[PDB]
Amino acid sequence: EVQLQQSGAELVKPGASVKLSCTASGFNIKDTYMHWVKQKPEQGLEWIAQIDPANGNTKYDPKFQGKATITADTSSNTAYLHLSSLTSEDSAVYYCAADPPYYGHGDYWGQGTTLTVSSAKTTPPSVYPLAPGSAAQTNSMVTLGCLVKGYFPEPVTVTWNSGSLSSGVHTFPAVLQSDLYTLSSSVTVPSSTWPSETVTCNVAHPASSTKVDKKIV
Amino acid sequence: DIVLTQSPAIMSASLGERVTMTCTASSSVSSSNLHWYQQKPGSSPKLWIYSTSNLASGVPARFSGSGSGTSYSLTISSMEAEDAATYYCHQYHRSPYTFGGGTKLEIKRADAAPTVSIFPPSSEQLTSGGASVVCFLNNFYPKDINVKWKIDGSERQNGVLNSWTDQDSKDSTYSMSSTLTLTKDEYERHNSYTCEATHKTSTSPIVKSFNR
Ligand SMILES: O=C(O)CCCC(=O)Nc1ccc(CC[N+]2([O-])CCCCC2)cc1
Repeated sequence: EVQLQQSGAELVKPGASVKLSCTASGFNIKDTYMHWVKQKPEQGLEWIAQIDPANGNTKYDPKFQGKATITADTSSNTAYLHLSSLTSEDSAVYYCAADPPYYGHGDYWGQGTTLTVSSAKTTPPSVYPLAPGSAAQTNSMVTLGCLVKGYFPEPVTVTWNSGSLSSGVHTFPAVLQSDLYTLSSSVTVPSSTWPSETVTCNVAHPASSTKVDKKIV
Repeated sequence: DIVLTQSPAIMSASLGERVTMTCTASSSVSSSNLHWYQQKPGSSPKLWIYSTSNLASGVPARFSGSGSGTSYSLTISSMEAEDAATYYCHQYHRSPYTFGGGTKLEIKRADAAPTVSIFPPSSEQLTSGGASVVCFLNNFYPKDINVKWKIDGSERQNGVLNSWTDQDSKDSTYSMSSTLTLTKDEYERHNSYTCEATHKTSTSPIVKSFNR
């Protein structure tokens, strides 16, 4: 397949810099134009810069001047994006794109490289169970939950009963509160079989190599 | 700097319904340089329509594009579930190249009242000196909803964190989670904790609370 392969996810402290890469297979980048596009968390698309690898000529959106540097290496068939003096405003998914390299087909976009700029330290989440308090008068089904709080960085993996419970589950997008993330997950199961058949919330935080099993009681 | 404005920002369509969205440019652009991309959560934008009216590889015949100068549109003859996504128009006419703000297309379904559940802090959390009260408002439609936190007759604004899920792939509903966090002390200081949800499916609010 023709495709653009980008380097892995980046987690960088503010004030630092980072160089992202994008390698083409199936065509030579010197035969087209390479671009980098930024998409801020939950936002639209912003063109950053363009480069013609055959001569190195570049174009930049004025607002990234002094921040972004695009370069390319035709021998490795790779385009690069350098970002300096990183700030939280730089946190975003960065895509490299190539104008259509062949007639009859469209353009190509890499899978994206997530860049997170934060000074926060790696922190494992505090996993708290959410069990019904009041007498609970919800006849056929019951909703339980889990609160995954104060962790960094993303992501955390949440499953119920080790992946066996997958229907009626709602794992909400994490929210940032003071450099640290917090998320919650709810699961609804027949009340006839709870708490007889235990419901456990399994939270995994890769970055801190933690895995907690909080049983709802 | 050729600004692209998309209308509407968000829009719902029942299955089978005809859909039209527009893209307007601050300055005229060649129709050969105006494109549309489709994006779904978690994946890269994908070329949908190139040069105003041509469908990209694999794009369904139900889609179409029209326009020139400063006015363009994308139309879907008949709405299908997998059409739900964000569509961005893009001008590759003059630098800086720009994208419109996007049109998020959602699926219209029958209204549905939220299933509300309130949860008290955990003893584990209380032992660490914190107290988060959580409220889930699940599977409702439409997405518009307001949640109020009340502690002992006082609306609590600060310290609330809300999170919404993407439209459900199975039932086209939305879900919300709201969390009110206080210190362990503030929490033991009050006894009535209420989560109030106002949704168009009902005049009176849905109320869920607990004591102590
Ligand atoms: O699909 C076909 O059958 C014919 C392909 C024609 C075609 O897709 N042309 C086309 C499509 C998209 C673009 C935009 C390319 N671009 O690299 C996208 C990222 C931002 C900068 C510009 C430019 C030209």
